[PDB]
Amino acid sequence: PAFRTFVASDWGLTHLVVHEQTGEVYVGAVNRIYKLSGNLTLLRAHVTGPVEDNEKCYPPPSVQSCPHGLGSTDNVNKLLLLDYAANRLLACGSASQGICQFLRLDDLFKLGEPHHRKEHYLSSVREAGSMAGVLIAGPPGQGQAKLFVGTPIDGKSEYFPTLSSRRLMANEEDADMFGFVYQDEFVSSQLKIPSDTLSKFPAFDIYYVYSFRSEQFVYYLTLQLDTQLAGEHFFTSKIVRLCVNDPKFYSYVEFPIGCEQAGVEYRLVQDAYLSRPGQALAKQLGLAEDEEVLFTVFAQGQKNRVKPPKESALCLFTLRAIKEKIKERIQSCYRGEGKLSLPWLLNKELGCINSPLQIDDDFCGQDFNQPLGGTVTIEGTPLFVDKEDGLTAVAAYDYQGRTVVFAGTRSGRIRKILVDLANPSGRPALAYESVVAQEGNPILRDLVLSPNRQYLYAMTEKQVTQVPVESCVQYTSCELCLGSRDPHCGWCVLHSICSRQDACERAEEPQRFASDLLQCVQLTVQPRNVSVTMSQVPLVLQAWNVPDLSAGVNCSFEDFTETESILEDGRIHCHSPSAREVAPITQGQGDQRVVKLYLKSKETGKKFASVDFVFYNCSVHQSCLACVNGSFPCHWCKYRHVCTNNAADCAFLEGRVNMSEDCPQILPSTHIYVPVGVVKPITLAARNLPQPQSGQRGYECLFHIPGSPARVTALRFNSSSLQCQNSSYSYEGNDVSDLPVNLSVVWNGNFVIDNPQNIQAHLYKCPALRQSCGLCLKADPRFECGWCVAERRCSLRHHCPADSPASWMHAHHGSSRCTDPKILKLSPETGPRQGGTRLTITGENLGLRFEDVRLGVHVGKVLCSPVESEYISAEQIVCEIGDASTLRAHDALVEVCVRDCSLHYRALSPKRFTFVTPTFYRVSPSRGPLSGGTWIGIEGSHLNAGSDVAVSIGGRPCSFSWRNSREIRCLTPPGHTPGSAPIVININRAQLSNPEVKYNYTEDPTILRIDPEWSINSGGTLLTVTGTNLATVREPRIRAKYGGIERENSCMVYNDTTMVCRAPSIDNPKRSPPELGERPDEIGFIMDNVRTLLVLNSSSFLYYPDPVLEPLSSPLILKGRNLLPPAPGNSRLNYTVLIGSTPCILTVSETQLLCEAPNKVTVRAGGFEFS
Ligand SMILES: *[C@@H]1O[C@H](CO)[C@@H](O[C@@H]2O[C@H](CO)[C@@H](O[C@@H]3O[C@H](CO[C@H]4O[C@H](CO[C@H]5O[C@H](CO)[C@@H](O)[C@H](O)[C@@H]5O)[C@@H](O)[C@H](O[C@H]5O[C@H](CO)[C@@H](O)[C@H](O)[C@@H]5O)[C@@H]4O)[C@@H](O)[C@H](O[C@H]4O[C@H](CO)[C@@H](O)[C@H](O)[C@@H]4O)[C@@H]3O)[C@H](O)[C@H]2NC(C)=O)[C@H](O)[C@H]1NC(C)=O
Ligand SMILES: *[C@H]1O[C@H](CO)[C@@H](O[C@@H]2O[C@H](CO)[C@@H](O[C@@H]3O[C@H](CO[C@H]4O[C@H](CO[C@H]5O[C@H](CO)[C@@H](O)[C@H](O)[C@@H]5O)[C@@H](O)[C@H](O[C@H]5O[C@H](CO)[C@@H](O)[C@H](O)[C@@H]5O)[C@@H]4O)[C@@H](O)[C@H](O[C@H]4O[C@H](CO)[C@@H](O)[C@H](O)[C@@H]4O)[C@@H]3O)[C@H](O)[C@H]2NC(C)=O)[C@H](O)[C@H]1NC(C)=O
Ligand SMILES: *[C@@H]1O[C@H](CO)[C@@H](O[C@@H]2O[C@H](CO)[C@@H](O[C@@H]3O[C@H](CO[C@H]4O[C@H](CO)[C@@H](O)[C@H](O[C@H]5O[C@H](CO)[C@@H](O)[C@H](O)[C@@H]5O)[C@@H]4O)[C@@H](O)[C@H](O)[C@@H]3O)[C@H](O)[C@H]2NC(C)=O)[C@H](O)[C@H]1NC(C)=O
Ligand SMILES: *[C@@H]1O[C@H](CO)[C@@H](O[C@@H]2O[C@H](CO)[C@@H](O[C@@H]3O[C@H](CO[C@H]4O[C@H](CO)[C@@H](O)[C@H](O[C@H]5O[C@H](CO)[C@@H](O)[C@H](O)[C@@H]5O)[C@@H]4O)[C@@H](O)[C@H](O)[C@@H]3O)[C@H](O)[C@H]2NC(C)=O)[C@H](O)[C@H]1NC(C)=O
Ligand SMILES: *[C@@H]1O[C@H](CO)[C@@H](O[C@@H]2O[C@H](CO)[C@@H](O[C@@H]3O[C@H](CO)[C@@H](O)[C@H](O[C@H]4O[C@H](CO)[C@@H](O)[C@H](O)[C@@H]4O)[C@@H]3O)[C@H](O)[C@H]2NC(C)=O)[C@H](O)[C@H]1NC(C)=O
Ligand SMILES: *[C@@H]1O[C@H](CO)[C@@H](O[C@@H]2O[C@H](CO)[C@@H](O[C@@H]3O[C@H](CO)[C@@H](O)[C@H](O[C@H]4O[C@H](CO)[C@@H](O)[C@H](O)[C@@H]4O)[C@@H]3O)[C@H](O)[C@H]2NC(C)=O)[C@H](O)[C@H]1NC(C)=O
Ligand SMILES: *[C@@H]1O[C@H](CO)[C@@H](O[C@@H]2O[C@H](CO)[C@@H](O[C@@H]3O[C@H](CO)[C@@H](O)[C@H](O)[C@@H]3O)[C@H](O)[C@H]2NC(C)=O)[C@H](O)[C@H]1NC(C)=O
Ligand SMILES: *[C@@H]1O[C@H](CO)[C@@H](O[C@@H]2O[C@H](CO)[C@@H](O[C@@H]3O[C@H](CO)[C@@H](O)[C@H](O)[C@@H]3O)[C@H](O)[C@H]2NC(C)=O)[C@H](O)[C@H]1NC(C)=O
Ligand SMILES: *[C@@H]1O[C@H](CO)[C@@H](O)[C@H](O)[C@H]1NC(C)=O
Ligand SMILES: *[C@@H]1O[C@H](CO)[C@@H](O)[C@H](O)[C@H]1NC(C)=O
Repeated sequence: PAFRTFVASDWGLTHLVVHEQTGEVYVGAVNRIYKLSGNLTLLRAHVTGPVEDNEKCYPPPSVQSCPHGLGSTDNVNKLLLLDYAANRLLACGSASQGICQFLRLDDLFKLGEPHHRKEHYLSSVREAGSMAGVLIAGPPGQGQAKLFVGTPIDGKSEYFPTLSSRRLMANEEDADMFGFVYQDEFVSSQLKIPSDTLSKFPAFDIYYVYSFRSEQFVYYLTLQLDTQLAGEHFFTSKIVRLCVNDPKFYSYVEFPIGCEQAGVEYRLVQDAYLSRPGQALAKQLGLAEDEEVLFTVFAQGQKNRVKPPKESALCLFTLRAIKEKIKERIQSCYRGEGKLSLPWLLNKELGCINSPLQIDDDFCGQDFNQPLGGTVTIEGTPLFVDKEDGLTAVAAYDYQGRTVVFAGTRSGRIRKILVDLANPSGRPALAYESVVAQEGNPILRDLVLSPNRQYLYAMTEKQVTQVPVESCVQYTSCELCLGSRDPHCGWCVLHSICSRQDACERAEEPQRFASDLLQCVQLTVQPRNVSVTMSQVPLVLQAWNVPDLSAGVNCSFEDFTETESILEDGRIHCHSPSAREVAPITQGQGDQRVVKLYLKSKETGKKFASVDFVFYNCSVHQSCLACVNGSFPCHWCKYRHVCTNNAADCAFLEGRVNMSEDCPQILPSTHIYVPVGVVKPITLAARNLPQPQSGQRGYECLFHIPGSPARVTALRFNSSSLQCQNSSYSYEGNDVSDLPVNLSVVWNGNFVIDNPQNIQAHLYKCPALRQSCGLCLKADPRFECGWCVAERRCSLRHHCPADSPASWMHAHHGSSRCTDPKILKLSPETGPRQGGTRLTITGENLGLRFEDVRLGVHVGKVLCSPVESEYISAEQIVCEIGDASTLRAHDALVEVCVRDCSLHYRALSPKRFTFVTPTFYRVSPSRGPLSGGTWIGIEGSHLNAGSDVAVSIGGRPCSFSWRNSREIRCLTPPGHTPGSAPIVININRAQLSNPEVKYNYTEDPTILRIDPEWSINSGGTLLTVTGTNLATVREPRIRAKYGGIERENSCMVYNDTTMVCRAPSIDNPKRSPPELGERPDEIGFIMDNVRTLLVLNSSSFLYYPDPVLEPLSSPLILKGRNLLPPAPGNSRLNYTVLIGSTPCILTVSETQLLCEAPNKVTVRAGGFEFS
């Protein structure tokens, strides 16, 4: 669907209203007033606009000449009011001291526009919507039509009244128009701004936002100025009221109004809307039918009425409660208590006069205690609060009891709120949000429901938009329909659509319309699963929450088929489709097809209720396991080797598989070891192996070796054992010793028996991976592969000659010492004398158990204890060295004795392990910031010793980087308190100290001033920076974030207070700085871990754009644009014009360069060059 819309072709719009009979929509705008159809087609356009005029002029140029210069100005529609009684439209403008227009209702024919007298002028004010009011009428001949109207004044106190009661004559040409209801030389039916109050508070003014007639009164929601809150302007939002039948204007009342949400103040009205609550909200808010209610919108605080805050709150007032606050306040002043308290009106405070009276809601004011104010600000019940997108407008309405609220947003969005405080729920909940002018055109206060209350016309600055109160048809499913909750929506069961009660035919009948999710259609089928091979199966259907279907029903499995059904009890009986029909579906989807079986109602002819219905196909299973041990009833035929639903389709009786444990499958034995190039048989076990039948061949073993696949015929001995015949196997590579290979056991050529455990054959070669005795006896005892002394290589007994009865050696259980251990290399080459070092020895022909190498390892004399977990048998020993303090030697060779220190079974390291004692004497900054992050350079001797290193400053750990013989470099942690700190370095079990070498933590540096407060796009200019403790950071640098890019540049520290910095380049091909200048997203300095200096909140640093230069005894003159920027202070570019290498003395001007020449020319300024 699309939202019906009227676009504002040229100008902004201001007001909208709907005619209660026709549904015609009238639209006030700047310079225009439109009549529109219900669907927002243009019907008629009135020009009201651009008028030659001037605001300063009293009576406008028409009546008297004005000395002030006139110009073509825009006429803003300030107000718009439907006068149904006199078949017309009051269309009050501005820009003529506020003269009012009368347009005829059905064609916009100007009936009248009075502007001779002073009353025909309303206000100079050129602001839209700061005005409001109501039209009230009696029958012709009686007390005639009146207009109550508030407007701002702009300080023109003596020209215009802010609030007035004015006359509406039947003749638009009649001069009496907009004259006051009762005028006297003492009191007139108007209320003026006192001159004394404008002298005191310069630009006090009353802005009227909303207005409505209620019972017998007239209310206004207003904004005023600081008068007990010269200074600055802060506003107070108030309610005003009058009796309709009070020509004297004595009934005037004025209470401050707002509401609070968790200690946050909302005191600025943006809009309101008087309404009903309907049965729902009325009851639990405690009201009678015709009792009224006022929805409102407030912004946070009391700041900036011209441009309010995003923070906004929708509150609520019951009029009975405001009526009680006013009655309570009047029955209080008629007790003589306190003053009237109305700052702007009465400057000197007159007192409350006591008197005996029957104070009623019918009270219309009296002569003494006069116009009066309000002390107790009236608090409202909060409903919904937007924090990211400010509310702008509101409306509400009664729907079948439930109270729907409409809320415009600054974004151009409308919210559809059920108010549920009086309703069961925890608090009033948003139901739905909708889009009007998505780009961010705000919605305006004038937001009216249609007469039929089917739509809601939503006005923006630039477009009117017909938003339906209901569009439930976007909801596809009963479950989503009633899930949205926006109360207009119900599921019209038999039409399978989502819409309102009045739109669902026959909804009034039983179960035909669903309103709570529990009413949703629930369906079940008895035979949920039906086989492809079956046909016309009887199915029973149970359905609940469904109307009387005695109209008739069909079953449609999808848009493929449709079978007739008959009704009995609370059940529906229909048949499955034919095999001829079923397969057209299942073809392609294989294993199974889940299909949504619907019910098609005869009355509607639309599918409404559904179920998961399964069409299973046994035949497509191509193995016993899939067939039986699947999820379905399927039978496997051992002999035909096919899966099917029918027992009889099997070969014969004794070949039917119904149980998964009875399947043809290969069972595992202890691993199948196969040496390459050796004639071997491979016996297998299995279960229920078939006797090959008529015209059927015997068994084979197929080996899936990528290099060569071997086909070897086999013999089936019984239902439980196989054997491939004497053969040898190979693969071409010599790359991997142990290759596991997929084998498939076949019979009758292509029938592959099932392999559940996926049993493999391991093809092993005698080592192409092991040229060391220790490596062979290390590998599987299964391979049978062993080490053969004489050859100096390793192969089976098979492949090695027995010249001695013990010439071929195999690790019996691992009780096999391996001759000639050798050490290749060992890590840490150095270590501390104290020990604790983890020595990492890597050899080739070591022992095969740990408990033999344990006790074997020694470093010269020093006993070394080996580690279990970190020991990799006969390749690697990890060993922990003991205390070597007592050793005389400085360095010693490493020794391993395999089990016994026998003369052939000992290894000695090729180069020797060195003992030292590392020392340190200097640190290369000795100072650094408390936050830390300083690159420290500890100098000493033997610093690269051992395994682990840990540096601790104040007990807190340093982040390590790299190690050297002479240097340790690490990054400092944050210090607890500033000053001297101990440096503790521990290498393994050695903990070395020096109290003469300390580290001094320094108070965090500060940045005060950058001097020039600017630079160009490519940067590179000098910046004279000032602050504190700047010598405590060795390498500080400037940081700047422009757009999505972050960039850095260098600094040179001079004093503890002074620093020269080279400005960061922000060169971005996406954004260029404007001629005016631009602040970066972030600007700061990188100083170790002091992170508060990375981002500068107070900084006003600006970036200007990068010079334009024109090419080809008298002096040189070089012309061009952008030579000098509009920069603060003196600060300008240090230009240098050079010739081959010689610089000149030049005076720089804004368009020209005055170099001096004696007769290849290069101009330089920072990092800029041009020829
Ligand atoms: C439920 O699902 C089943 C199974 O998924 C399915 O039945 C299939 O129906 C379609 C028809 O649309 C068949 O597909 C066509 O096959 C045409 C030729 O079929 C020959 O080859 C068959 C395949 O042999 C394979 O499977 C066996 C066992 O697993 C395996 O050992 C082999 O190595 C091999 O991989 C073979 O089964 C078939 O023999 C059947 O028919 C005879 C006579 O009725 C019967 O006695 C046998 O018992 C057996 O059922 C036959 O020899 C072929 O023309 C065609 O291929 C063309 O089109 C495609 C697509 O456009 C191209 O890609 C291709 O290049 C060709 O141009 C097509 O593939 C399929 O064979 C059936 N499946 C089986 C197992 O028979 C049904 O949809 C469902 N059942 C019902 C009742 O609805
Ligand atoms: C640690 O060292 C740092 C830096 O190394 C040092 O900071 C400077 O200290 C020197 C003195 O040692 C000061 O220089 C003196 O300035 C006297 C006149 O000041 C005027 O001129 C200043 C320099 O102009 C240069 O820089 C500008 C801007 O970069 C540039 O446009 C020019 O082309 C020119 O190269 C100028 O900055 C200064 O403006 C300051 O004051 C204003 C207003 O109060 C303020 O708003 C600014 O923020 C700015 O600070 C002003 O216009 C000058 O008389 C004096 O010359 C005497 O001394 C020399 C050498 O000893 C003698 O030969 C000679 O006979 C004179 O007696 C000298 O040139 C300079 O002011 C300091 N800089 C700053 C930024 O304050 C710190 O003092 C040292 N810190 C500590 C703690 O010891
Ligand atoms: C395929 O569709 C079928 C629709 O028929 C689904 O079958 C139903 O499956 C559920 C469980 O998945 C069963 O519910 C259970 O009922 C148990 C009691 O079972 C007895 O009572 C059954 C009805 O009164 C009766 O059918 C059943 O007899 C069965 O077993 C006999 C012996 O093996 C056999 O000879 C008969 O032919 C028959 O199959 C028992 O006497 C109860 O203990 C459980 O707690 C559970 O509630 C339904 O009973 C099944 N319906 C039928 C008609 O058998 C099936 O789920 C679908 N398959 C898949 C994979 O989804
Ligand atoms: C570890 O580092 C800190 C910080 O860098 C070292 O303290 C600094 O020592 C240097 C020496 O180079 C001082 O500079 C000298 O200051 C002498 C006079 O000091 C007074 O005047 C200072 C500047 O006007 C003033 O800050 C300081 O007051 C400080 O101490 C007060 C009492 O403890 C304290 O309440 C204040 O807040 C303030 O921190 C002195 O009154 C002067 O004779 C020299 O001419 C030279 O300028 C710095 O002032 C010291 N800076 C700081 C921040 O304390 C400390 O010595 C280092 N530790 C070791 C063991 O070396
Ligand atoms: C101005 O606004 C009016 C309404 O404010 C509007 O005119 C209406 O149009 C609707 C359809 O948008 C019409 O309603 C129809 O009523 C007849 C019965 O007389 C039905 O047959 C119609 O049903 C059809 O449409 C259904 C929904 O699309 C289909 O499901 C169905 O199959 C039918 O095809 C439909 O309910 C109606 O005629 C008028 N309203 C009135 C009161 O006459 C119009 O959009 C706007 N016109 C202009 C000129 O701007
Ligand atoms: C509920 O179910 C009933 C029964 O299951 C079902 O009745 C079906 O009605 C249609 C008519 O709408 C029958 O189809 C006809 O059969 C003749 C042969 O006897 C065909 O020649 C016709 O097919 C032509 O028209 C089709 C549609 O335009 C074309 O697709 C086709 O090319 C032909 O030109 C004719 O339609 C059908 O036989 C029965 N079904 C069965 C199983 O007999 C009905 O749809 C449902 N009832 C209601 C009230 O909706
Ligand atoms: C099905 O047939 C299989 C294979 O033909 C039979 O497995 C065989 O079981 C016999 C025991 O009778 C094993 O014989 C043994 O051999 C060793 C020789 O090293 C000998 O020392 C023992 O005295 C014993 O005779 C034989 O290894 C094994 N066959 C193969 C090929 O490994 C099985 O008995 C039959 N199963 C049923 C249920 O009938
Ligand atoms: C040797 O056999 C193994 C195991 O049988 C093969 O590896 C894997 O084979 C399985 C089949 O069981 C594949 O699994 C598949 O996974 C998908 C997941 O989407 C599933 O939909 C299928 O039903 C199936 O189970 C798996 O892809 C495959 N592994 C790899 C990495 O491809 C292996 O292919 C055989 N070796 C050689 C050399 O052929
Ligand atoms: C077969 O079913 C068994 C028992 O339910 C289960 O343990 C196993 O996962 C299934 N195996 C296969 C291969 O489907
Ligand atoms: C081949 O297998 C047969 C039967 O298992 C056996 O008698 C013979 O020893 C095997 N021959 C060789 C060379 O391995």
